[PDB]
Amino acid sequence: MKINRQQYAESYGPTVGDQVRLADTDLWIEVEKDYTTYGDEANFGGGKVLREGMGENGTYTRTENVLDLLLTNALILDYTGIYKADIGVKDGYIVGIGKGGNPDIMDGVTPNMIVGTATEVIAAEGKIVTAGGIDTHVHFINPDQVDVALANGITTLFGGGTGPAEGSKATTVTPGPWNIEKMLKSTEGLPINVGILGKGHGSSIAPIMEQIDAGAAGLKIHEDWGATPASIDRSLTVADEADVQVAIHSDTLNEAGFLEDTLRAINGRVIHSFHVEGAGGGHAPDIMAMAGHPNVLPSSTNPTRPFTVNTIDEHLDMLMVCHHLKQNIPEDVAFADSRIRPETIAAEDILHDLGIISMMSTDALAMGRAGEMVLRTWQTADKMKKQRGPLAEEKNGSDNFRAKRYVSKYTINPAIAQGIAHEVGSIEEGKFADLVLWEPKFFGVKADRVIKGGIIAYAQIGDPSASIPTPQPVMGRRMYGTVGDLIHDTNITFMSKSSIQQGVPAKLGLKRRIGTVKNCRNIGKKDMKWNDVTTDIDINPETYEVKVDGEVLTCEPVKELPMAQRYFLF
Amino acid sequence: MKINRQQYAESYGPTVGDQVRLADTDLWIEVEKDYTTYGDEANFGGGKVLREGMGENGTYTRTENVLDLLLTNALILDYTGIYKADIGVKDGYIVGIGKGGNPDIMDGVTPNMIVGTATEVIAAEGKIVTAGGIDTHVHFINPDQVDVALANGITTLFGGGTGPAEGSKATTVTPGPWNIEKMLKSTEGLPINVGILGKGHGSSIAPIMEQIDAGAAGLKIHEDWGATPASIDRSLTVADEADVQVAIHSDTLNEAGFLEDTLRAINGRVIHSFHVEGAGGGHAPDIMAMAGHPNVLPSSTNPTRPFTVNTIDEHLDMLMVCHHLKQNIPEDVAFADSRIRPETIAAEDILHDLGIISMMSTDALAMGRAGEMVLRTWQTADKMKKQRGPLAEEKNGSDNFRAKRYVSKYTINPAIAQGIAHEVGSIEEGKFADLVLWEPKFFGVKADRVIKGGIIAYAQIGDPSASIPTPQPVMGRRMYGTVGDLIHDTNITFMSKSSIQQGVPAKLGLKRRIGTVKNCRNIGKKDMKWNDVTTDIDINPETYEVKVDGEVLTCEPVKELPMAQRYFLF
Amino acid sequence: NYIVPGEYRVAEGEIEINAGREKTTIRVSNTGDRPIQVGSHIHFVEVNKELLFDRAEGIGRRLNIPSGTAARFEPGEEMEVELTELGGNREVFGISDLTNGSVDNKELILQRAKELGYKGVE
Amino acid sequence: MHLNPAEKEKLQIFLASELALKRKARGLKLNYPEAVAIITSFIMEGARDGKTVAMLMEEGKHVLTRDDVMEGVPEMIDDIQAEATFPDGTKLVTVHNPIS
Amino acid sequence: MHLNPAEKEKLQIFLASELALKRKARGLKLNYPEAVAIITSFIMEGARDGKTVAMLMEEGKHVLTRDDVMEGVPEMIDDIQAEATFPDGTKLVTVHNPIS
Amino acid sequence: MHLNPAEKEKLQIFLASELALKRKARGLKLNYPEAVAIITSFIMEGARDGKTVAMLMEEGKHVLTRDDVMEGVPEMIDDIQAEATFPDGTKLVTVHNPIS
Ligand code: NI
Ligand code: NI
Ligand code: NI
Ligand code: NI
Ligand SMILES: [O-]
Ligand SMILES: [O-]
Repeated sequence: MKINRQQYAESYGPTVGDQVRLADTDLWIEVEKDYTTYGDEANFGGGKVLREGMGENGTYTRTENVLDLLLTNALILDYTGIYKADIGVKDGYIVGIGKGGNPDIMDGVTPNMIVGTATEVIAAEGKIVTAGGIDTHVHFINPDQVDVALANGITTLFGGGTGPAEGSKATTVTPGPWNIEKMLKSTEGLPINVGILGKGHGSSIAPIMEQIDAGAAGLKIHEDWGATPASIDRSLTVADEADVQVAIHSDTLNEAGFLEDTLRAINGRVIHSFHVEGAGGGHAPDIMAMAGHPNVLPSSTNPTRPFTVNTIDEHLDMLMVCHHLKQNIPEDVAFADSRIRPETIAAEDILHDLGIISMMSTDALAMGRAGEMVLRTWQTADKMKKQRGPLAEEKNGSDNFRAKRYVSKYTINPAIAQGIAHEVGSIEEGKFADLVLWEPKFFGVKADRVIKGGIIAYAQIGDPSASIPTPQPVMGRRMYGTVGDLIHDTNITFMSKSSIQQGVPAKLGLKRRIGTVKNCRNIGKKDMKWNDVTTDIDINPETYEVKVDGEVLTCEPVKELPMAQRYFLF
Repeated sequence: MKINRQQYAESYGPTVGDQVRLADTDLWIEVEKDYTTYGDEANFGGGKVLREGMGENGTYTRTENVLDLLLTNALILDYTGIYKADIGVKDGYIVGIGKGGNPDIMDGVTPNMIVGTATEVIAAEGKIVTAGGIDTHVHFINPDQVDVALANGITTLFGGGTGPAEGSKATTVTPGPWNIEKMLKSTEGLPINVGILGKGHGSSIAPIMEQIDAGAAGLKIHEDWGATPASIDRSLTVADEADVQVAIHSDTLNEAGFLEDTLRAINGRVIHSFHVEGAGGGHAPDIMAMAGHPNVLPSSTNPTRPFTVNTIDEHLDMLMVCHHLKQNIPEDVAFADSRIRPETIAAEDILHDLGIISMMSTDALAMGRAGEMVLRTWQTADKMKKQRGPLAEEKNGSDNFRAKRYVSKYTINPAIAQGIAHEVGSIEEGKFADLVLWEPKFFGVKADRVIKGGIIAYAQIGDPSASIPTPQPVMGRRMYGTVGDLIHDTNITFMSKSSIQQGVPAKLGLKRRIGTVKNCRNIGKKDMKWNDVTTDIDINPETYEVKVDGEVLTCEPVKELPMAQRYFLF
Repeated sequence: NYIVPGEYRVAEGEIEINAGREKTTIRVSNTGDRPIQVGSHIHFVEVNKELLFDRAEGIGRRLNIPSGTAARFEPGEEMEVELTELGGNREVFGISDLTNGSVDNKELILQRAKELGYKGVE
Repeated sequence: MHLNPAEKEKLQIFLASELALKRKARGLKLNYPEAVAIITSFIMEGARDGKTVAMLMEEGKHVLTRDDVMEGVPEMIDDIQAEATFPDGTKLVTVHNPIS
Repeated sequence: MHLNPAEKEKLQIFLASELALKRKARGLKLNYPEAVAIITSFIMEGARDGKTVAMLMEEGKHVLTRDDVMEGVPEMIDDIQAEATFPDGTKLVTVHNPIS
Repeated sequence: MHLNPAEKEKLQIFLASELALKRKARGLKLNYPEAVAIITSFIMEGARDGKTVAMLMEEGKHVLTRDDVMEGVPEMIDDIQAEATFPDGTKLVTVHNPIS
């Protein structure tokens, strides 16, 4: 018996060679391989396969190769591939990617993916499944920001702040041992993974290092605290001893140095360059040249992503109002004109497409949108396909190469940069079960279900009073993973090795899973998945023209984007 | 001095022989007896009786027969009677039903119902007070479902699920030790009593039993996991060893057996038959014949309750859309027509009225409404009074017999079925103080105040910014019983004896009151209060006609119900 | 170029299910007065006693239909179905308790089936 | 008023529908949430009017047409579901392929 | 806007009142929450207009009559209470037996 | 509808604006939250209409004048900010000194 490919895809999701449109973009992903055995697909419901003695094994106890959870028929989109598989979860971790069911009667069952008495089922047929997003530029300003991030598929927030204090409104910084302890305690109630950055400022080691020992997961150097050669140097000396990452927002004003002075202070040490294009901050006008260097892990923030007809008008005004700058003070206008540049924003689109900027991030509530990192990644990939064509590396008319390059920017690359990719950032065996299910029509716009540590934390679901869960109003809602003590088991607090060794979790009474930050100091640009290009970036000091390999990088702003007015009520 | 009966009822609530209309129904309850001493009624306020040296005793410490809480002048509606009394609560339990006040100066004071320095007062004059509802068919799909249930007077949720996973969307199952542990932790944040059902599926004992030892309170057998003779048999073997209840949703498809095969697998052992009419699931078309057997504890789910002109159109479509069935596939149409039957739904109304179906339940968010178990119980009693007349057993023109038969279906009978009636399910001395106050105009529609463990958990109350609590908007709101650590003392997690003996609460850090499930295996239909009828139910396989004692059970669907458009904004 | 958000563009071809496994056609009769629907993955010899067929021909087999679908038998209906072979270890446990081990033990499966009144033990 | 949780949430649908109908009145092609809101509110107001479930299953297919909505919106909406209090209590309405 | 908790909640009353007034305009007899919403919103808008508490205690008895509401609704509503910001700050209005 | 948190909150702005516009229509001078609501909703509806950020920065200065609002309200409002989905995605609009 044979099934035509349309009916097969409608029943089990797509298989090898089938393509799926990402939301209302022009981007098509193609199934590269499929782990199933045709005719033995897993599925759940009345008269379906996952029943006792059939696709569900009735013999084995949970310890005996049985799953806690099987996601059936998932289309995985990950740096590791675009492919069809069942995903098996146990003890809150991904333990198997392959074929689930019952070896009693089915061919091709992955040996540790038995569906047994202990197994819950999520149907992923016709869904795209990605790793949870890793946002490494979060200002902790307003706790309502967490649901915003979950609704767009973000599962890890790295950054700093104590709420709407001016220091936190400007900088991703939780300063000093006491504010760090207070925000680790606050984190016990936030249904998302978290890592906290200390203040990367000081001329003595001890004031900086005591933040790492208090439980910071990293440091932030910010011009508003003095992005001086001394602060840069001491922060990187602490980071090299403590094995944590340092993020930098450099001296826009060039007060103590130009870009070459910041790079000399860095002295070849590993650093994460935030908002590398520079609208969000950094040496005017040439900060984006950082993205060419082998020791720089470069990220964009999201409001420049991608370059649109409203971008410059919006940014110039935002910068003037946020800095209390006057339109009639020529020094204020000169500063704004030196910082908000169509030449560098246009080139930033192309540098993403070329794999020269490795990461996306939000800059949530400081100059960026908590719920638009994933959204704007795909809008950028879509604009680049329209303006630059399919990349040379593509085959079968699919956009798989671009899709792996772009998904890497908000999943695995930030995780690698932060020293947390042993736990999160990709759909791989042995990693924490942070998974996002997407209906393809809503891909990158609104997550269907967000799984945190193998339990649904957040879902688009309807009327809680209804006979069934789908009647209106369908909206983003916190699920049982966020309730009671389960918030502790479904989420990770990332901390320095030294704070963990010194017993900070026990001292503060932290009940969350504790993740160790490690392996941040002997990586570089070469370790960024699909985004590993080093090159000499030239930024003309007179015209702000960006050149790579002797070629001007320029593109037009677009009047319309996909993933926009078709979807949003405001 | 004498008080006329209208003024007496207006001041103190009704007394012996007085009748009260239940909401906008035709049903009248009559006060059977009154514990008061006329002239010594308790009441609280300016110049009222419960004042120091007067109706409040100023001598006794809390330990010395003093209450923590007195509900004054309650009209109790319970399987035990419809009567007027004060209700005394202490240590979160009902300790006295009688007459409260001060033995110094009052006649007839129940000796352990002293109002003292330690006593809070709730005025129940002109209120109807019932036990909290016990819902034994809950899908844990959307945490917003808890407030829905509290607003309609439900205080205990028994069922299963991990949130909006397909297994949980179909079945009341929390599968395996790990998902059970995670949902016991989640339960720490749910302001309602909870018991969790494991997966009643397997061909070996150990995979099933390890769920009971992990902290499950019972099992669910569901056709979507394979409601096979083996799964039935192993689940009941586990249940007989562990002293927990088993719920069944049988094989609708008759794939491995007909009803007589399921009954042979059960082999005279005690079982709770869910949605026994069968629209919600079970052997097509004759599952409802289960309700005739002495070892079956039979429940309805609520969307068939009662039989209305929109019922069939609504159910046929709901079933087709939820099963992805096509109107143009004749096997799909035949299946739907075999499952959704006006003949069995009409007979289900009458079987409730006759005390042959013992229990109501919701099927919350799977095929039933979390906030309509109590609502639809009374709509059913009202329809039966209109179509069948006052029952033979009635006196004084009251509906007391029907009111005790129907209140039992969602209070004491589910508690008995689950093995938790030592703790909850009725207003009796020695039971947990889960109490619902109703204004008679809103009886069974919207609860005034829901008391959990002797503290108000939920109330219809107004503007929190106002001078007084009644100004608009008046809406259902969580009260102090749900806040902070008090959520632990006001709610019970029901667990198996074995999980309690093995220290699961300490292992998981559960702070909630722990209730023991017990005495579930040597009960039967005879133990269902006011609903103990066993009989041969015949369901014609050709016409789906239901007969009891040689008589066809049929009634008409109604075009209108009470407790509907007078009350609800949508 | 009309955009249907999230649309599929499936490849050409057809998917062959249960490829390389022996297929067997048998006649099956619902001798009961209530409908019986049988899923793709139930060990076919263990279906409802009132289905009449050559029970030996169901041993080690299941319906050759798409995973998750079912064959329906109305009361009194006789029709042909196509079976395919069970895979993996070719062991069955539970369901009707006729096998509880290797499907190779045909003698023991049929003795249990006959004792319990599964129709068609020849 | 004694609002329960569902009554509070469903006020949001009415509001979204009023917003969408103003957008349609000034000549905009409606988007996905706008279209869903209008049809949902139409079903709930029909139940309040005392229509049957069958009448609303029919009517809900004629509230908005292809030329009222943006490209792709008809194909994004497979069905709209709403529960409301009919004269005979709460019922579920499903409108299949509401926009052809 | 600087909304406080009460300002956010009381927007709900206005919305429920708009919903109820549309239902009344298409010829429906109003139910209990509908009637309460209309009279409540009337009191709050009257305070905003600068009426006195005494004027609103009188007017609130003439917003809806028996023939605007379903059977039993007049007898279900003993009084409606609302707080609003008058020119002289927040005051409580109680309307006794608003529907005779 | 698939509402996200921002979509749910921003429905409140539309509602407050409808409330304020009814108050203005019956002849009241508007207060601080009323004025902010009207201008905010105007910006969000303009984005939905497909106006540019520059057009809304200009228009937002002419929605309400001094004689529409109470004494001191113009001087209380230094600027109104709103984010909405333009044809080219979410953008920030700041209207400086909207009421002269
Ligand atoms: Ni910055
Ligand atoms: Ni920042
Ligand atoms: Ni069921
Ligand atoms: Ni159920
Ligand atoms: O930033
Ligand atoms: O069910």
